[PDB]
Amino acid sequence: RSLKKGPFIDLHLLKKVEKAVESGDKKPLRTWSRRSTIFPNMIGLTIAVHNGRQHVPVFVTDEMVGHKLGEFAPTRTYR
Amino acid sequence: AKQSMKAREVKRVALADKYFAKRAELKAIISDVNARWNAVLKLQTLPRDSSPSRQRNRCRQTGRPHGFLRKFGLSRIKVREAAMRGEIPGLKKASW
Amino acid sequence: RRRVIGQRKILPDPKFGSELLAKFVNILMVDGKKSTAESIVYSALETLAQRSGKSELEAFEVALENVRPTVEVKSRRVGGSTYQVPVEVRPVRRNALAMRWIVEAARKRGDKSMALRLANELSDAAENKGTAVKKREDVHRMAEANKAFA
Amino acid sequence: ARIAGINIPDHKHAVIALTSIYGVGKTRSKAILAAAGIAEDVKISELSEGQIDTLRDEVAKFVVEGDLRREISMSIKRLMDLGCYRGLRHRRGLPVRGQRTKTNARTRKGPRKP
Amino acid sequence: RIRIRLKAFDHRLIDQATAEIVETAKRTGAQVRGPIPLPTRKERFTVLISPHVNKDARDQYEIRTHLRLVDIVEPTEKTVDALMRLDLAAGVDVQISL
Amino acid sequence: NQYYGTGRRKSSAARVFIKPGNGKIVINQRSLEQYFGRETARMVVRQPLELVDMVEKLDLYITVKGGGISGQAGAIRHGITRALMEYDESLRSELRKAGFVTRDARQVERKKVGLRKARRRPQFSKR
RNA sequence: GGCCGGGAACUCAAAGGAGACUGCCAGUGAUAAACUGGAGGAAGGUGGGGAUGACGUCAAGUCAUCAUGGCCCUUACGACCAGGGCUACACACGUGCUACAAUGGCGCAUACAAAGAGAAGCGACCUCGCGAGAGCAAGCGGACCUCAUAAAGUGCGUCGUAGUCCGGAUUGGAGUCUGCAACUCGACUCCAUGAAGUCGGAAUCGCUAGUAAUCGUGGAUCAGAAUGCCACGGUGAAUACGU
RNA sequence: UCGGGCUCAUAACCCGA
RNA sequence: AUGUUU
Ligand SMILES: [Mg+2]
Ligand SMILES: [Mg+2]
Ligand SMILES: [Mg+2]
Ligand SMILES: [Mg+2]
Ligand SMILES: [Mg+2]
Ligand SMILES: [Mg+2]
Ligand SMILES: [Mg+2]
Ligand SMILES: [Mg+2]
Ligand SMILES: [Mg+2]
Ligand SMILES: [Mg+2]
Repeated sequence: RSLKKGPFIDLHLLKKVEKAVESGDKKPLRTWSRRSTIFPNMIGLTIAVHNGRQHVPVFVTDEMVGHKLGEFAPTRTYR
Repeated sequence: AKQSMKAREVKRVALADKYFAKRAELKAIISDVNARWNAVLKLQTLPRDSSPSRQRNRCRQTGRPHGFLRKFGLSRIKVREAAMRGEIPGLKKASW
Repeated sequence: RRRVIGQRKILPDPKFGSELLAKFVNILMVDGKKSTAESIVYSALETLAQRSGKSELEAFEVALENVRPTVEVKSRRVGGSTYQVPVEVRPVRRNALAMRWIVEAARKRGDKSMALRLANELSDAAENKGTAVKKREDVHRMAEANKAFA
Repeated sequence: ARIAGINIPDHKHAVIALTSIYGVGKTRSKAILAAAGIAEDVKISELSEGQIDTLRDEVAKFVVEGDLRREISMSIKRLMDLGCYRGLRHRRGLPVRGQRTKTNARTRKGPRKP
Repeated sequence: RIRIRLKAFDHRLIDQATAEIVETAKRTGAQVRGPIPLPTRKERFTVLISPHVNKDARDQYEIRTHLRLVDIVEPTEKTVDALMRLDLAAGVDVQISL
Repeated sequence: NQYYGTGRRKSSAARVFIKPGNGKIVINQRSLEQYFGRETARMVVRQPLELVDMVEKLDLYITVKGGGISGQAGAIRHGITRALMEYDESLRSELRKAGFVTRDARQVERKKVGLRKARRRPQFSKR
């Protein structure tokens, strides 16, 4: 999130997301970069953020921007 | 230490003597307000296992990634141990 | 333990001249800010002036006389039991005991400034009242009530 | 009338008193005072009507007391409706801003039950 | 003029050093500011001895780096190399620039 | 004549300028009270003069360098004393008697590696 | 304007020394040692602080610094990469930091130290920014410049013993930067919020003097995250019969 | 009963709930 | 009081 002027992102995904967005849709996109700022273009895309074991398919609304896939994805355990 | 690790680190060093040795700024100037695109900043996938902040020290003599001394290069054990003999010019045990 | 010492005196009164008085400024002094101690132990008498009148010099010691004890007890274990054998304190620590207990209550006044929180007790002695003067005779209680000892 | 809305803390220095206004600190307090020529100090006794009613015109320009606390109470809710860490941690009564959860935590989760 | 900042981990490379350094160019006499003592940059270095725990031990050291000024004023070309060329020194360090 | 007074103690180092006559002091482009004055009993500068007078007798204009407050002025004390020998190298036996000629040997204490402050050490409950 | 020349007087710097040794005086004391006072001296009776840790004990600690007897793994207990974790929590303990406040808080102006730091470094100056800081760019490899603008303290405005003009946790929104990269897990700033807490049970620790106590300063490690460690000075006590 | 302290450690003892 | 644990 905190990225002053020009947030950070991992090209690895950019060349996978929109790369598959143009042609309708298909199977969930296995992400991995929890340190990447959610893109307002990957809207409700069928993906999945890695949690250190598997990936959790989550979507962002018109209220999540500076956040990263990490936020909407647990990486620990308790209770 | 551990030769297997020592070497693994050696790689993290040479890479700087290459990519960071100069091309580090070849994109830097295009990173800070110097208009200014984003393409370079976007296709920024050159410095991976390479980073001017991922190189550890480890006692030069041995290889302990802790208790390092810039003025020297070894760790507390070796340094002290060596200084005792005299492999360091002007390094008598301090005592104000 | 096996050695003996004398005493650790220092620079007396800034002008009124009074070695022991320094203690009242030191004993009260905290955080090693003697620079401020002189601001309280001195300004104090400057307030008791109208309060009492006669030389603030005497004013102090005057009421101070009704605060300094003259007999205390020291725990001494014997055959399992630890008696509270009494003992008449010499002047040296006597005057001291007072100052300690004196400055203490003064800082327990719980009002506003210490300048006043100090004068109050400085005069409360003569007129009799306060926590400071309390201890004075309060100590006498334990005293003699144990005369069966010393 | 109540300086800006409910509760009229009077008989106290301008600023220090204005601080009683739920939504203004030692900064936003003095800043607006100068915009009215009001003396950041002195009791409100020496003040006058024009030294209070006008302070509202500008105080309203900013969301305070009322909607403010509601705004924040909602912020907390907005930060939960989503299965995101920050938003989730904001529910189990545990802290959500880099803090150990093994020692010293009797603030976000109140006192312990020994 | 030419300066000569000295710096060594002992007087050995200074005592009988700076001296000759002065009576070298001026085989008979010359200006030259002359030798001087100056302060002493000291870098205390402390380290833990016993391995594993026992951080309460430690052993401190200090590399005493001495220095001298000197500096020649009159660059008598007849004595210039009479000091430069005669640059022996058992491994010291004396700067020279203006 | 242009006398001299070490007056260098407790990390401080003054220069007692004992001039002929004029008991006026002007340390660091300012007078006694026009500096450290009104902060401590620094008036102890005349303390030494309290054995043979001053004013028209001699001058006590000084100027200290380095050290702490009570140190600077305090240094002058131990200095002025010895700084009066040029007026009577035999009157010195009238200053030490009141703590003067003797330099304040008391200074800070080197912090020892292992103690909170070269004397005090952390507590040990589970000891 | 130590700003010019100039002067080498002064502090200072720092290599070589001078010095303290029951050495001298008296008493005591076996007219022994030694002790107790004295003089002289900056310094007295191992001057103060360092470093230095006997033969050994706890089969005390460290195969994880490293070395090494044996033993063990050998498409692996070897090796490389990405993400996660060591930064969990329903609790408990140790060492710490900050307050609970007027010997105080905040606004003004102001008074003074010591020791260290530094070319992928310290970075002045001036511009813009509330601000972190960003831009420009000199100087110093350094008793030459930058770090460096000590803090307590001092004199005024004030506030009046209120949980406040105290205290600062917490949290929300907005930002800066160090970095591929700061959700997981970074330091700082801006505004808003303002915690518990009013001096702490049984119990328990430290400290004999420039000590305790308090107030600041620098270093190391180090891209960027010190309430820690190491070191420096400012100021600056009480008390000590006695075992 | 539990949580803390006391001891080298238990119990006991002390504190708190 | 005990410790192979009042
Ligand atoms: Mg190996
Ligand atoms: Mg690193
Ligand atoms: Mg100190
Ligand atoms: Mg010895
Ligand atoms: Mg092995
Ligand atoms: Mg850990
Ligand atoms: Mg640094
Ligand atoms: Mg640091
Ligand atoms: Mg039994
Ligand atoms: Mg049994």
